[PDB]
Amino acid sequence: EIKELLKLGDLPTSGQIRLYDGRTGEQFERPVTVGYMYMLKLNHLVDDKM
Amino acid sequence: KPLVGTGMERAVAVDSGVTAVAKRGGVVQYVDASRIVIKVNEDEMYPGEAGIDIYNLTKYTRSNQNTCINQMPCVSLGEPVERGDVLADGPSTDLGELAL
Amino acid sequence: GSVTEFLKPRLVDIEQVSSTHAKVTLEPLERGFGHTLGNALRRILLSSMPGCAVTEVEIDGVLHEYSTKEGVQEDILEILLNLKGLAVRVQGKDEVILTLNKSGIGPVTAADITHDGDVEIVKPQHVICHLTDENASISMRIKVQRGRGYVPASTRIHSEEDERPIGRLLVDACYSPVERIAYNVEAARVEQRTDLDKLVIEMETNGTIDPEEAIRRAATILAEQLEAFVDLR
Amino acid sequence: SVTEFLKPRLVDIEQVSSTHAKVTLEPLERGFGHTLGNALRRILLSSMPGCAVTEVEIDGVLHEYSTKEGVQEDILEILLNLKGLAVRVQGKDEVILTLNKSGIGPVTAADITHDGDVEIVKPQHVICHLTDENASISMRIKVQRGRGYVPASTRIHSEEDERPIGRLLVDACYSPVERIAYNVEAARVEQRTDLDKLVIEMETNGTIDPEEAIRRAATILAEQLEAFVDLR
Amino acid sequence: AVVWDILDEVIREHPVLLNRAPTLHRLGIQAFEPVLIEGKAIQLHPLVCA
Amino acid sequence: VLGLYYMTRDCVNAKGEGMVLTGPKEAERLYRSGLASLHARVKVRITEYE
Repeated sequence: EIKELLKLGDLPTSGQIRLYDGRTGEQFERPVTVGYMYMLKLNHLVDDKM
Repeated sequence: KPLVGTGMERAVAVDSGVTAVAKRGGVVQYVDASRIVIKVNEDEMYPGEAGIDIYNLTKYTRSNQNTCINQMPCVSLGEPVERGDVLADGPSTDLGELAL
Repeated sequence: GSVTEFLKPRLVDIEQVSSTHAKVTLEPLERGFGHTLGNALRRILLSSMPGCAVTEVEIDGVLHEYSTKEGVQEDILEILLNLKGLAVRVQGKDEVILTLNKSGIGPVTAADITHDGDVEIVKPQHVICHLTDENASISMRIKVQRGRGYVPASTRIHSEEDERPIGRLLVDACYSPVERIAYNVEAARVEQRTDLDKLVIEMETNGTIDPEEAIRRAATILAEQLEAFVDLR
Repeated sequence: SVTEFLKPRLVDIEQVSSTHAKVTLEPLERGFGHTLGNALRRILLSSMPGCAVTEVEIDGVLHEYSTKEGVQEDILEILLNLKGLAVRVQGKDEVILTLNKSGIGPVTAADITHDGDVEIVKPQHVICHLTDENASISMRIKVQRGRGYVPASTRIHSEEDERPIGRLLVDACYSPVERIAYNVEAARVEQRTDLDKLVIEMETNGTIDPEEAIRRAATILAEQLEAFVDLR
Repeated sequence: AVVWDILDEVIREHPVLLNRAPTLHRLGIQAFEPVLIEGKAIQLHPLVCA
Repeated sequence: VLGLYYMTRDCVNAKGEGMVLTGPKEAERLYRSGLASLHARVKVRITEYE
């Protein structure tokens, strides 16, 4: 179902996209996994630790 | 709202105390970043009552961990509201959905 | 033959998909130059395009951002965050002051700010807040200045200008007008040559900056750096 | 002001040799370090023009898998030596030279049939090593001017059957640059921490000094860019 | 500003000791020349961290 | 270790495979131009000391 849903979005079925390094302006040699992640802040702010 | 969920976020959002929930279905008479004024529906109002409910939203209190606790309205004027609906999005809450 | 000869690229065409989305075209290019110049232009454009942003906001009836103005659907912090995304085009001034007043119920958008001849709004439909009462009214005064980069609040308050009035609110700025730059290289047919290639630049911005003008400014700064390099003894 | 950017100063260069150089410059605005480093690296490695050995023919040799006695090295080794041959030609876009000698010892660049318009930077370089005097080396080598680098396989084709028997193909390392290593580092000036110090390691054949190569590349890039320059 | 200049001058060659709890073996504490860096976290070389 | 193992492997068929280079300088130049993969099986004249 994930494969089908990706296929609906006109995105590669393999789930790996080509990428270009910004600093080099060069394409990578391997398709890379690019997606979306839900990130959280963990209350351990360094400014209160150091 | 997180893109990928589990379906229980609605339940935990409802059963938390942060989110204001409409005790009686009705129509919102008035909105404000401080309070919400709901005009309860006639069939739903308790008989012999003013028929207007007021909800006060706590604004920038202090958590037990020194975190801000701000609740924001999530509706506009005149929107119909049913019984048990979510009105004030509390911290980490989005349209009655948990969002950390 | 002509081993030292390199054709000079030109802005062969410019197309305007949208006030936000545009595409420019460079031709001709020597082989390999395409990727190099594309990467360079992308980096420079993302880096150092001047833009006018919002710096200071003063609102009557309030003292600090964590307070509520009566009859306003949104709170002050949300208003500031909305104001962050506003894009204002200035023409001849480094600073400008904008006074916006509104009264009565209604969604107050960017279309309502009292304009000045040297400033304008690219997206007047950019909503700001919502009054929800006829007697309730909101009057605000904003300062828009010209800068480059992305200045956090603490850096600018490090100027330590004495006696800042309490009823003054500071919001950090991101002067960069552009939002996404991509480039592509396509083999073309020019001068009956095969080595030549054509560069296509797609760029989406807030629209406050002309595409060609941005290209010229970036080329100018890059050329300045290169000339500084040439000066090496 | 907004219009101004922190242009660097040519703070130092140290020539590790007549061919090795370390050019360090600073300070630089953010992101400029890698941008300039990548641009200069690509330009030097794929666009600097020059002249180099391209095609080789030998009387006693028909192919790379062929053999010629009197020399311990086979075809491939001497081809590599020819690849490692500094050369500069003035005016002429192409010229053919002849190598011929008989005797035991290192056949160096001095034995090449000299041409006034053609100069070999390092005659001490060893082309071959003849193991006997009764045998002799005789061959012809053509040098043309080109840009950057190109492998033989690029020129290897069936359309090029016009190349006669015993004609060998050599990769054309036109670019005088041997090695280029750009590097970025942090630096602080007047409490501005995000200032970039750029360090270039350059290694070149004796055709030109590294600094001249850098200036050549910079001039080429600027001239190519000059179309969009709106001022003086 | 002179404060920062003096701080730069003082620490040019002055080892400091870095330690992590628990100190299992003798490599748990090591000396390092410090380089002043803006921020609030200690930067480390990867090999020493491993 | 990941990068080193990646760089030390070899493929049967790679870009610019089968060429013969002078020295490591030429190897770096050839790869940076992208004219050949890291995995090409090639002959190189290498020097060493003992």
